[PDB]
Amino acid sequence: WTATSGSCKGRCFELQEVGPPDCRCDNLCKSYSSCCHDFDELCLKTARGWECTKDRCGEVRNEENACHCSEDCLSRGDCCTNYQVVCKGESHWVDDDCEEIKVPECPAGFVRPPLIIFSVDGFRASYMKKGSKVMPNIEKLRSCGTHAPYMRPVYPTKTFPNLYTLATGLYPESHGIVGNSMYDPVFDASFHLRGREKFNHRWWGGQPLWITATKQGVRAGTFFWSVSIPHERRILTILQWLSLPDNERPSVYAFYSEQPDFSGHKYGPFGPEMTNPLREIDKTVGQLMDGLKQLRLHRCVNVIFVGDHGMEDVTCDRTEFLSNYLTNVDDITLVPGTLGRIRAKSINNSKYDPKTIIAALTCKKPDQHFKPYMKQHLPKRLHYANNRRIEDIHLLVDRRWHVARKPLDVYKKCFFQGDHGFDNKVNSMQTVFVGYGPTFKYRTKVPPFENIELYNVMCDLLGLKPAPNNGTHGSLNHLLRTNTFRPTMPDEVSRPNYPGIMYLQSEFDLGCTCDDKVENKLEELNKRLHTKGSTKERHLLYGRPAVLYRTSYDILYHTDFESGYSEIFLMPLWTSYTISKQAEVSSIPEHLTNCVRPDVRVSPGFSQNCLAYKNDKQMSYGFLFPPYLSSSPEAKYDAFLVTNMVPMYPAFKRVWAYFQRVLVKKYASERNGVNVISGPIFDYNYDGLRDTEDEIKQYVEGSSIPVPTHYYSIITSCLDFTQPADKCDGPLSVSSFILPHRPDNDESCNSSEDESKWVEELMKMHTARVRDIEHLTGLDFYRKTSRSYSEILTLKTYLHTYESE
Ligand SMILES: *[C@@H]1O[C@H](CO)[C@@H](O[C@@H]2O[C@H](CO)[C@@H](O[C@@H]3O[C@H](CO[C@H]4O[C@H](CO)[C@@H](O)[C@H](O[C@H]5O[C@H](CO)[C@@H](O)[C@H](O)[C@@H]5O[C@H]5O[C@H](CO)[C@@H](O)[C@H](O)[C@@H]5O)[C@@H]4O)[C@@H](O)[C@H](O[C@H]4O[C@H](CO)[C@@H](O)[C@H](O)[C@@H]4O[C@H]4O[C@H](CO)[C@@H](O)[C@H](O)[C@@H]4O)[C@@H]3O)[C@H](O)[C@H]2NC(C)=O)[C@H](O)[C@H]1NC(C)=O
Ligand SMILES: Cc1nnn(Cc2cc(C(F)(F)F)ccc2CCC(=O)N2CCC(Sc3ccc(C(=O)O)cc3F)CC2)n1
Ligand SMILES: [Ca+2]
Ligand SMILES: [Ca+2]
Ligand code: NA
Ligand code: NA
Ligand SMILES: [Zn+2]
Repeated sequence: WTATSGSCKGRCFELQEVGPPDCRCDNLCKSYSSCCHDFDELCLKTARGWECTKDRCGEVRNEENACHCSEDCLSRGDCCTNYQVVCKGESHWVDDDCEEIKVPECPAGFVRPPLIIFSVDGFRASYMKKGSKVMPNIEKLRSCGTHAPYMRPVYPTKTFPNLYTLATGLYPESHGIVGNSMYDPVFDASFHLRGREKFNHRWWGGQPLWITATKQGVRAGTFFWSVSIPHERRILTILQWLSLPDNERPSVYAFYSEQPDFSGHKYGPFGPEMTNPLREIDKTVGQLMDGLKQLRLHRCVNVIFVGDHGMEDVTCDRTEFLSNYLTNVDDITLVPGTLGRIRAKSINNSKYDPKTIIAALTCKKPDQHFKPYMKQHLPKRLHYANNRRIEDIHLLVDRRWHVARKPLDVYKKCFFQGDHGFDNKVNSMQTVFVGYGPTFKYRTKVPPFENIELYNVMCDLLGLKPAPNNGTHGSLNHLLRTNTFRPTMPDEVSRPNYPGIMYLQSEFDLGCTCDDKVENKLEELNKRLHTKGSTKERHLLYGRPAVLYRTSYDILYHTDFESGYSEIFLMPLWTSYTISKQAEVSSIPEHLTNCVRPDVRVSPGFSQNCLAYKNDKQMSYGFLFPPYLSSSPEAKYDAFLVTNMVPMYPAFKRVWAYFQRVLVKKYASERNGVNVISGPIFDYNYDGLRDTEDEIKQYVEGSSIPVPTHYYSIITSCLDFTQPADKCDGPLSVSSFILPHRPDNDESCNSSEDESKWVEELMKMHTARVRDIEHLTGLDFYRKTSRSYSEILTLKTYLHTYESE
């Protein structure tokens, strides 16, 4: 029910939403069918349009008009945005030269610079270059403000997940808006772009910026806008709220445009029809900036121009149909389109088998334009698993394609030429960021960054303490002139032990063998020194990583590598080594093929054993420091220590061996040395966070040796590649990966070929940020460098994407 016979007289666009059955006058009343009878008449005036003309200047106030050109309009806060231009000889904001805003220049009574978020739907990153001739206001904001060449959205690259990520700083898996369409099974219920289910608060987790603001006594504009409210009226509403008395005026506001997405879907991203929607958005920006300048707020407000995602060319004819792969196509439900999510059609079906569905979708057609995944096997960089609303089965769809269940779904639903939702590293999905105002920097380009980082920055902009989120606070401090948060390194929780030689060979019964009985004072002191850490400055270039949880571990030094060896997990948490440009690759000699050697620094009781590997018919082993990159035949014996061994499926060993034998050396050649930190990851509950011991679901048969879910490496060099990795005076360059530790290579359809035709492609897919690895390991890297901590935080969020320009 609604008693819609109350009135909006004096309540147009009211900020506190009033409860049923009392009728509403706020910017969402239309979307609830709850607006008072007179809302349109009073609050949605349109008479005489949106611009002052010469003839209207000085006019007698007529309250019927949509906006005013009368002499009392500035004081009333309701002039047309162009009033001062037409009626007082002023210039449009866009026509003014840009002048640095060194301090906020605000009217009396302003406690802080307001923040206005100008959000645009489907605003692809390259529009900034390609549409620049038709977007003069946007292009001024961009060149005079702070801007990134692009901003990375979250996956899926859809509207609802990305807007709510912008608002909360959280991955969709955490905030719960995991798609524009979703089914939740604990509610039992379905969320869609249509209908009322999307209004229940129970879908929406986390704490969005407007709630953060309100909880800490910073008043917020209502961010959402009903679709029928035109853009000119949204802008005039924001400008009116900005004229409220000090005690009633919000400090944070949002505008939202449905364009250019709406047109992009119809015409493709660069369709000739796209020029006008870009013109119109720029005009609206101009309205806002002119309106701010009238209110003397244009050198006071911080403005963010931000997109949710980009837009790709997609047409009906590029659709893959599941009914071409499965027999049982009516036993499933598919969430279709630029991603696929599959679940059973019924939970009273015991005859449902995810394994058979995956196998039927795997490498079945030679050009196949999607790949299936169990959600826990998706690239960890997507962070797209830890929610009951994300189906176990996922299809990652090739850019430019769709997936559907049956042909009937595509003709009983060609309409469209653009779409989005693909992998968030795809160039066409990238979107935009510009920050302009006193708190942002002046004429400053910043590197591309992820949208999950902006919540922290918006909180900094408003003097708010951010709710717990997935940004790395400090990583975007380089966007800001002032208001920077001062981050600090997390304290180390566990200090390492530094064991010496404590055990005789015969104390071990590990079932291991090595042909190493081969016998000098010169070289005897020297190797003692290597075991005590004399080469450590070379192999540990950025300090040892800090362990941020309570555990028992040892530092082990060697000629060619250093490691942090966990007595709980029976393997290194990390292994660090430097490979110069000049370093040589060698083979594992024949006599040392199955060599594994007890480590006399580490008790038999805290060691792995070879017998378990022998008995485990599925599980083999590999090494963290590669025997192939030993500095000398003598140092090579160190690589076969039981403390350098890790469990590896034979299928995975093909990937690992190629990485260690070929790719490390290539990277060292190309980057003028690299430092590598490699290690295991355990994420059996796929929450993106380090597992505790008691969460491990798989051990090497008959042992306490836990099986990693993944293996990482972080590969660091000098950004200035004329300087070698081990003598770099300036900023660093990093690429990292998190490889799934899988007993098959079904993910790689070309895996029957030589590793040179597929391994590197796989690794690229599983590119990661350092920060991802930190969450997964409880380690903190880059503790000892010459660089500022904010710069290091930026480095740790970097993702190497492998896309062209
Ligand atoms: C990205 O950033 C986010 C935010 O920082 C990180 O997510 C956090 O991770 C924490 C650890 O996983 C997690 O902490 C747990 O919180 C439990 C209480 O949570 C409620 O309250 C908070 C605060 O207001 C709220 O945010 C939560 O919101 C979630 O759940 C609602 C629905 O209830 C959703 O609407 C919402 O979207 C959100 O869902 C997401 O998180 C939940 C889990 O919280 C997932 O299941 C969802 O899939 C979804 O992703 C909650 O409303 C608290 O009970 C936990 O405490 C247990 O563990 C501790 C460990 O020390 C132990 O002391 C206790 O024994 C306790 O265990 C007891 O309960 C167990 C479970 O029933 C039981 O097994 C035991 O036997 C015991 O009885 C824990 O502290 C935190 O809530 C989330 N926050 C969010 C917002 O997601 C995320 O990790 C970051 N990601 C990366 C990759 O870094
Ligand atoms: C989605 C989403 N998540 N967060 N936002 C707000 C947002 C955040 C940001 C920022 F700063 F973060 F970048 C910028 C702009 C907005 C407004 C989005 C908007 O006016 N829109 C038009 C209505 C549609 S439909 C709809 C209506 C009501 C509700 C509700 O109250 O539950 C939910 C709904 F999905 C939604 C989009 N939108
Ligand atoms: Ca969108
Ligand atoms: Ca985990
Ligand atoms: Na084995
Ligand atoms: Na394969
Ligand atoms: Zn769209």
